[PDB]
Amino acid sequence: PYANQPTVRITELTDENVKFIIENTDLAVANSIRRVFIAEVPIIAIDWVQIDANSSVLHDEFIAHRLGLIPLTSDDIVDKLQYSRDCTCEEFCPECSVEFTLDVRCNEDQTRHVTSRDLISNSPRVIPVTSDDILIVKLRKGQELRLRAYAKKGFGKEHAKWNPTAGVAFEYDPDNALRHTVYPKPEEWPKSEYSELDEDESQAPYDPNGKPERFYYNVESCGSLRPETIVLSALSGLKKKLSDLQTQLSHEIQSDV
Amino acid sequence: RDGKLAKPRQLHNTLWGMVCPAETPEGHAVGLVKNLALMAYISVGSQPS
Amino acid sequence: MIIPVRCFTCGKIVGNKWEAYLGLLQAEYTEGDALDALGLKRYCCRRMLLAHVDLIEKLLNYAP
Amino acid sequence: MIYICGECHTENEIKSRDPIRCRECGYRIMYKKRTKRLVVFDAR
Amino acid sequence: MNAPPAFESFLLFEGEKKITINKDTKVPNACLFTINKEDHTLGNIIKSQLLKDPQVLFAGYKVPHPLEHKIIIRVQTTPDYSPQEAFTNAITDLISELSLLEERFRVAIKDKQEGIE
Amino acid sequence: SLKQRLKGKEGRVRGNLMGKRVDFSARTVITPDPNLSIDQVGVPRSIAANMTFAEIVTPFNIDRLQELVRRGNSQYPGAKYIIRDNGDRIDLRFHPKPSDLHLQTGYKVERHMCDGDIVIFNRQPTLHKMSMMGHRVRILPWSTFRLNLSVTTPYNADFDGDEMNLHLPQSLETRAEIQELAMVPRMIVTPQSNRPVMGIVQDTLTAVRKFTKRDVFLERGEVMNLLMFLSTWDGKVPQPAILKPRPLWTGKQIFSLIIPGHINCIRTHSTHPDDEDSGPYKHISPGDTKVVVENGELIMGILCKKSLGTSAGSLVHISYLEMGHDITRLFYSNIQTVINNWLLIEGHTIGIGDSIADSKTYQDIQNTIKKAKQDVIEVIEKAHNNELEPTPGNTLRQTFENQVNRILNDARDKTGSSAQKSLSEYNNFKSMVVSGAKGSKINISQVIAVVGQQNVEGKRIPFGFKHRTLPHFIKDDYGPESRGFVENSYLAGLTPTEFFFHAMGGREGLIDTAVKTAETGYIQRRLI
Amino acid sequence: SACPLRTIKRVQFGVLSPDELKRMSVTEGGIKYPETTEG
Amino acid sequence: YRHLALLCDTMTCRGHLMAITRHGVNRQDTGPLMKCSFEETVDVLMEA
Amino acid sequence: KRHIDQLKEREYNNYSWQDLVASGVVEYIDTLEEETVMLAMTPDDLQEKEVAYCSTYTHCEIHPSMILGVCASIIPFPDHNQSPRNTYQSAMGKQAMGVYITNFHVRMDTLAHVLYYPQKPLVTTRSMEYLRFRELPAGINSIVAIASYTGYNQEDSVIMNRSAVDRGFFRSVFYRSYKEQESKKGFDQEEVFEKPTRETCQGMRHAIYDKLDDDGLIAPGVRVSGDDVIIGKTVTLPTKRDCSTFLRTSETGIVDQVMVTLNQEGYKFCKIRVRSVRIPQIGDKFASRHGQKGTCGIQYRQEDMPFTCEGITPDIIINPHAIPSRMTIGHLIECLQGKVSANKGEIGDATPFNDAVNVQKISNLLSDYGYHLRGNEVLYNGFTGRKITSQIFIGPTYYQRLKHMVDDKIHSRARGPIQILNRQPMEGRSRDGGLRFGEMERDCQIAHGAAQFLRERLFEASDPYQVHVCNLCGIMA
Ligand SMILES: [Mg+2]
Ligand SMILES: [Zn+2]
Ligand SMILES: [Zn+2]
Ligand SMILES: [Zn+2]
Ligand SMILES: [Zn+2]
Repeated sequence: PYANQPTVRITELTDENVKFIIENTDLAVANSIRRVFIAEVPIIAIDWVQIDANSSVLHDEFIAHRLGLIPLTSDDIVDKLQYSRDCTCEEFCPECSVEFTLDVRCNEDQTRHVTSRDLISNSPRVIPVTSDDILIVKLRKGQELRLRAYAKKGFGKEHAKWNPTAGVAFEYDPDNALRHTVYPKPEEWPKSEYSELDEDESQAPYDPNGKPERFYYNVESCGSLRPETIVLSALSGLKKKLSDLQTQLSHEIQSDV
Repeated sequence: RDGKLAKPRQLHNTLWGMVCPAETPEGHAVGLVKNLALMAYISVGSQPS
Repeated sequence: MIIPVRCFTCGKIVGNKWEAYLGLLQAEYTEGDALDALGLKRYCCRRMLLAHVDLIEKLLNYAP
Repeated sequence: MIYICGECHTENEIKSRDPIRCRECGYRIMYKKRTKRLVVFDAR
Repeated sequence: MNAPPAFESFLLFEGEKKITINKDTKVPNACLFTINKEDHTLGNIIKSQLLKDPQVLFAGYKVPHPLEHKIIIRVQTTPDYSPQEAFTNAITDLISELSLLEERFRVAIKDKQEGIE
Repeated sequence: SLKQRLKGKEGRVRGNLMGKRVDFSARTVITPDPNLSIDQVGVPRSIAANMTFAEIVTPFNIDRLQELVRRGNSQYPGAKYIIRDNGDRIDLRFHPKPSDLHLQTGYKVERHMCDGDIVIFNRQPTLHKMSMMGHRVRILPWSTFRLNLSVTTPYNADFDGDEMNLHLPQSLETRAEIQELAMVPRMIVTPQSNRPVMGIVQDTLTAVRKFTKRDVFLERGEVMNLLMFLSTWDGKVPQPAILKPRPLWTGKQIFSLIIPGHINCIRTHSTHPDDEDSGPYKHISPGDTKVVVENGELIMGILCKKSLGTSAGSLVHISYLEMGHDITRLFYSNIQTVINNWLLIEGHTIGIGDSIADSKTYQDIQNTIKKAKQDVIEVIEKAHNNELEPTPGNTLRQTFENQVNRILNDARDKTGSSAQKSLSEYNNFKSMVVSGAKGSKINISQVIAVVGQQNVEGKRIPFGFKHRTLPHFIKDDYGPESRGFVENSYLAGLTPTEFFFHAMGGREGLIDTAVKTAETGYIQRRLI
Repeated sequence: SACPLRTIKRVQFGVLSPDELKRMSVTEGGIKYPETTEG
Repeated sequence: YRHLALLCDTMTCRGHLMAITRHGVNRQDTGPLMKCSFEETVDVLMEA
Repeated sequence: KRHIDQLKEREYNNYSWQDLVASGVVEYIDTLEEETVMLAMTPDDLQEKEVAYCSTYTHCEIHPSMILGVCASIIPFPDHNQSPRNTYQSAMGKQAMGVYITNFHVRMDTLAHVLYYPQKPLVTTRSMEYLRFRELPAGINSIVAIASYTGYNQEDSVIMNRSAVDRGFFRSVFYRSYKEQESKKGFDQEEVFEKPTRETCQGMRHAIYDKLDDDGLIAPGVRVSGDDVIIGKTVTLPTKRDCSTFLRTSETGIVDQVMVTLNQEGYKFCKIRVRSVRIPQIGDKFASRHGQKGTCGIQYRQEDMPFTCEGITPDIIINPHAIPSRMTIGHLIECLQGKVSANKGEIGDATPFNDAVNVQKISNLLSDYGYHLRGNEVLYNGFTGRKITSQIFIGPTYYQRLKHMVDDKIHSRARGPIQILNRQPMEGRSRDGGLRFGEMERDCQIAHGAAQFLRERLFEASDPYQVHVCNLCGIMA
């Protein structure tokens, strides 16, 4: 009637993906942390744009949208920023925001690319991912653009611009030892990357008293957080949800009298 | 646009290669408006002199 | 009209790979090899570049 | 207020109840200049 | 505006309370918890833990409507045990499992500061 | 002139006396919702915050109503008028200070439409009295009407850009009348043909057939998860059918909890071999047929459209005749919810592996078609050498076309049976055809074996060109392929000349439907 | 308002005589001038 | 069956075959305010 | 052959179609003349000496694929579909959003739709290079799976990925223009653009007239919502009685640009364009290239859609029951052919009577692409991570976004404005009048036996009234 002792084992580690393996756990826990890499990891992104002069080809709400999806370096200072709805300041302050600024004017005849190298911030900790360049708009001789933006903090249930990860692979039981899925003709199916079968076999023999273990992960990253702090910030975020719900519960069955 | 006579609405075989056989609207104007095929060319006229 | 900044399905960043893609097709590469030299290996992220029509280069012909 | 010609893009203040023509271009299609009160958007 | 804002899915209002207890009157030793502003991420993590208790007879959960944010959990235990007991004993076993896995992970990433090979 | 002022349709006698334009009505799109009872409807919050209902003030509801009138037109559950005894209709989205307003016995508040109200819901053309049933309101976030699926059969609806109207009774006599007369659980059986109009539909039907097979065993966790969705469960877990390694329950053992009361019924499944009642195993049924529901529990048999659909003597019909109109509602709802929440474990699909066959089948179909063409050539040549003898009441050309039709139909049918014969138990076409959810046996053979023979005006493709059908055949060609016989399948694709004849057949089949609607509508209006 | 309320049970047709036409009309003597307003 | 019986009974009730048509409904012992709802209001009501 | 190797050089040779007719190798053939002719469909196959059909062929066709119109020659493999299906799409690709003309910035059209990210097909017919469908395309190649997932894609519906809509999938814009013209209808009755002030003008309502400038027009850039005034036009009274133009209800646009000039008879007039962005939601209508229209049922996030063994979630999920009844097998080959084209790097060919690719040849290639030849794949469940017992048919296809959106079809009435003469419900400024209670609806209620509801809908819900009647006589009093 108690918990398990899971064991982790990392296989790869780059600046854009992690491959690891979690043995000796339950399927519901190995999935509930697959949905947290996506939804509930906080990150910085632009959420307030105001345009002073836009004489380009794209209308105002086109450029205000291509800006929010630019990823900003959210490595270390996400833990020091309040949610703008919790902070005791006014609409904006340097405790819950970061201000950007763009101002470009095309004068030569050759066309001009307005990349993300033009987003100039005030805090040297949060800059777009440049240390190529994302394209925002192209300008012709006689056109210009200038605006001001603030970058708040949130996670991926608000909007899909706040999630920190590209595709998150996940799979278990590379051979149908459990027959969770049923092949009609088990010979036409390619063998999985993690399989341990022979070259002339299709499935492992069925065993009825089995249970799914040894889940395989592969977490990529878009560029904001390192691929190994996406995981550490997820487990530390899921733990703090249960730990807060246990407060509300004991506060209920205590006020029962 | 509402006459129930079918013979001005059904597909003639002579329409081979000069009017598209599949493209037509539904409703009450079935087979009354038609679009012409890709290489079909309409003549302009000349003098028999 | 302009290359999207993120693949619609994965979320992988694509908006910085359009000029490099034209540069590889420029020399001799086939579309199948240029997409592999960039690191697009899922067929949802290859559809992004393979089927993109660039209309922004034709709206820059009208004087402002 | 202030209007923008449709051909030469030279701003020229047109007074109330006055003919609609440019200057230095002689043109009869005018576009009103963008406002100066500011509106804010969401990247969402 | 006929579309709800995005923060309504996780942000609690002023009058609402996150958890609510009601006793089921059809069978003895049954209870019915109603967590508010929640979804499958938390609903499923609990049910799997209750079934691992050898003193729990029933355990399940449902999201009554996918367009509202609320789940329901039903528990039934043996006559010498309390549903409120089995519930809180489940949570403290998840926390003891996650905090353990975090230690074993942070060790594995610094197990290759320079590299094992 | 004056007699000109009161003309017929759109005059003053036929356009504004019996047919007019009303208020307290709304209109928008409909979308499915399997989580609603068959007597509920889903209303957006922008429509509900617009239509009102006048509620008389009595000392039983004075506090609630003055609370509602505190918040007006800003909060949703509010009010927007107060009608006092004098007829004074004051407007409260503006009154400077609301707190001075003190409701009094006899006054009449104009409430906002809340949950639990009663409405009337109809679809575009109203043909029979089932095209306007009384639903019950339940308010949901987004902006479409939401209603259950088993009720789409009476309305004859489908969710590809359809629309439906609702009207809100304002009087209490009108509300009461609908509640005890035209509510949707009261119109399950129709007096037109004395049989149910609402049955289980496509999706749930395919899954119900698979859920009640002889070999469907459930573990403990899954049984608990399924029982969580029963609204009429007493609270006891039945003893499993197999009590050793793990307790395993069966599909029929869980379905026996949905069936209400203690009803009795005997039906058959759509694959019952007619030669089974003859020999032994009449009460054993190796194929698990002959549904038997004894004392309110499924003992044996697979469920399908013959036993759950809208037909006479079905299970829903018997449950309506014996138990009443308020238990069949729960029957429908429980079936739907339980079967959907098992289907997301079992899954269902359709691909192209389910549209392909073994090589032998391809080899055999070609042979039958080659022989069919040989017979048509013999008949034609024999007729030219004048060796055919007309039958009584037939001309030589009519009897030659009789020989030709006979041969063509027979060839097509034999091929179709061969194609039908080669399928597997895992096939997904056979899974929708057998359970009766969607499709027919002919579509299987048309997809796999042979499209068949086209025909316009009920006869073979005519010689549109002079003595030809297309400018690519020779003159007076009477063969099978030259006059409409498509010998390919939809998987192997058609050749151009066959694609044209198929288009012709489709076109005539498309015109007839366009005529039928207007014709039938007008004749019914006259008769009524 | 002070008066009661009641149903209809029968509708009888017929032509009306010039007698009641003159007796129940509202503009005594009759309308004489083809012009409606003057100032 | 009741529907067929009722229809074919009300269709042959007045002795002769009156079609359910324009001038088949035009003839019965019906009121004046029903024949005014069918395309000849003024003349039949002047008769009335 | 001498005519071909010098016809592939028209760019710097000045040899073209006209020099081909004038050399006696092609010829125009009328319909009447087409009854005295003997045609062959294809040279290499019908003009070979054998025991032959005919031997006196007089003409030959160029390609038998030129018997189709313009809207029907964008369908891949139409020689595989049932006939009525090809009729529906040809009347349905005429209302698919795309980019309609390159200079859409200048034209102040009314009701213009424009897609953000159009894409050209991955499976093309060879007769699309001549009608410019790869320079002004209308659609996006989406990854479609044919499976039953949770019941929200029954009866012609689709489930679609929510976190792909957030990356630009099928996003579009929507423009609309309004005209106003100042006019001198009389010697004294004269109109003029100006900002109406409350104490001078009189026939105003309760609108906020602060957005208007001194001219009487709104500067571009502001965010005009429903029931705002945009043009202030005052009429002089024989003092000043103002008119104006208000928006429709529920626009929430942004004023794009304002133009001022002189129309034909010389009266000053202005045009105003309003911009509004439309994100796909759960009422919108989507259609394939083979006559399968359908609305959107629900939107799941990426953490909930079913995935493959390398993390490829589908963008759209459609019901398998749509195929067997209408027999669109051309829909099942272009998603098999499309999966080979993305893995090899070419662009496929779907010319109808070329019929070059056998499905199996394409199918085999997919296993070669490590994506099972059956077009089938093994999908995992997204909620519980378990495998799905069946294998799901998945691949890329080309979908279009039709014009019928749900923001335009919702309306409601509850005690709204009525008319003046007959006191019957009338439409108001909020676009929303009542729904007609026709004759056939008056009969379902009679058969139901509901006498109160039939009275409410016709008398209490439409023009109630009271009169006074005498007792001895039956005349009003
Ligand atoms: Mg429909
Ligand atoms: Zn701040
Ligand atoms: Zn991707
Ligand atoms: Zn000028
Ligand atoms: Zn009197």
